[PDB]
Order: sequence, then structure tokens, then C-alpha cells
Amino acid sequence: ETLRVDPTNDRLSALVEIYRMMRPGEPPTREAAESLFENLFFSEDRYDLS
Amino acid sequence: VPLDGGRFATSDLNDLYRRVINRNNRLKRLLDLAAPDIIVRNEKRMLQEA
Amino acid sequence: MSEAPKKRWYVVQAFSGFEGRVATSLREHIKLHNMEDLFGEVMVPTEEVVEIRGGQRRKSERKFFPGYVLVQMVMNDASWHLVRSVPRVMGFIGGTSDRPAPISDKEVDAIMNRLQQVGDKPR
RNA sequence: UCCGCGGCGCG
DNA sequence: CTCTGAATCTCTTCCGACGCGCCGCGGGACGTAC
DNA sequence: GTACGTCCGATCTTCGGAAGAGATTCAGAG
Repeated sequence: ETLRVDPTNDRLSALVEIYRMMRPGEPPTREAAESLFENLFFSEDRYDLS
Repeated sequence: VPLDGGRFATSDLNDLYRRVINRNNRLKRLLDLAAPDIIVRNEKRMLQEA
Repeated sequence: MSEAPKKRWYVVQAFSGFEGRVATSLREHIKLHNMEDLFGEVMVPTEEVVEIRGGQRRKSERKFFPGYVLVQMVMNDASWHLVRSVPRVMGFIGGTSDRPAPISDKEVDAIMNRLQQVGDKPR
């Protein structure tokens, strides 16, 4: 049911949703969404577990 | 109130009032020059926020 | 471009005292990103009233309106992201957030014929 | 010079 | 099917002792002349 | 190295507790 409630069906939809949610009020772009997502949890500079 | 030394210990009211009157002065100096409507609307909003 | 519209001046705000720095940064970004067709020229209004005495001498540079620069860009997403990417520049000044608001053609004519008389009483 | 902020301590 | 409609879920605000004593820092930045 | 004018971009994490206003909802009836 968790997946059933979710209206997204593609990776592009999820990227657009996360880009719009993280920073509201801006035109979403697939490259921009990918860059934002990759810089939040998979970049050594801004994220680093001890 | 002046403090020990060559400086002055200002209160927040002075800064707020200075900001408001400077915003009003810019409002006055933009209206007579037939400034673009978008900019005058934005600075009116910013004066309202101030 | 894909059409033939008027890439009229659009309002972008900056930090005071950095207007020339922001303009140079935009120009060098355009140069290095190799995207020059989508952009035209960056123009910031200024006026020159000369006084021979009274403290500041032989020159006095001011602005028609401070903290705002004009861009000849066009409506799309790549240019929007490019302008957002430059430092010391916040969001656009228009209507809705995602799509800015242009300037009226007649009032653009007014601003440009105000700009053409800046070269009054020269030499 | 008389105010603000932060910290420690006593009832 | 569709219109009320009363109940429920969710979001926003204000509140949380009372007198001291002592000490330290406080418009800071930032370019622009000079 | 020292007056002086203008200004105002690094995007916040760890509390209940109640009170109230607004959006939602499903319950039921015509």
C-alpha cells in the first residue's frame, strides 16, 4: 500500500518530485534534479560520515 | 548611549527606523523618475515587509 | 533562436556596490559556457553629473535605480539555471516565481530614450 | 559610564 | 448521484519562579579613498 | 596603516501542553 499511494511511476517523476520538494518554487530540470540529488547523499565534500 | 571608547552602543530601534526611512526615501526617489512598474512593485513589497 | 521575439531587458537584482562585478561575472560565464546566442548584452543604467568642487570632484557616478541589472536573456530553463548559478544574485523580480515578467515595449522605449540623452552637454 | 548578550555561582 | 453536515485530522500560537553576587564581550563587514 | 560611506545571500535539526482555526472526510439522507 505504501507503493500504491505513491503516484510516481518513473525515475524522472521521482527526481522531479524530490527536486521540487527540496527547493520549492523553481522550474525542475532532469539534469538539475540529478545534480541536486547526487550532491545531497553521495558527495564527499558536503556529506561525510566519520 | 555611548560606551567606553570612541564607539557608540546603539539600540535596535535606531537601526529599524533608519532602515524604514531609507526605504521610504528610495520609494520617493524612484516614483518621480518613471521607474519600471515591476521594480516599483518589488520595492513597495520590500518596504511593506520592512 | 527557435522564434523571433524581442529579447527585451529583464529585471535581475544584485548586491549594492557589486553591479559591475556581477555584470563582468555574467559576461565571463557566458564566454566560458559557450552559450552566447541565448543572451544579448548586460546593461546597467548610470548617470554622470560633474561638479568642480564640494568634496567629491571631477566625477560623480550614480544609478537611475540601484540594486537591479537588466539582462537580454530569453524564456527557457537553461538560461534560467545559468543566471541562478552566478553568485551574489537572488531570484528574479517578475510575477510568478518560475517564470519572470517582461517589460512593456512602450516603457522600454521610454527607458531607452532616457538612456540616449545621458550624453548631454559632453566634452 | 548607567544598556544588551553569554557564562559561572548563592539562596 | 449529490448536497449538507457534524466530526476528525492537521497546522499555527503562546506559556513555561524570583531575588542576588561575580566574570567576559559588545555594529561587523567591506570596499573606497588618503 | 587609517578615516569613511553603504549596508544588512553560510538558507535553521533533538518539548510538552493546551487552545484554537482551518482543511478534510465520510455518513447519511433526499
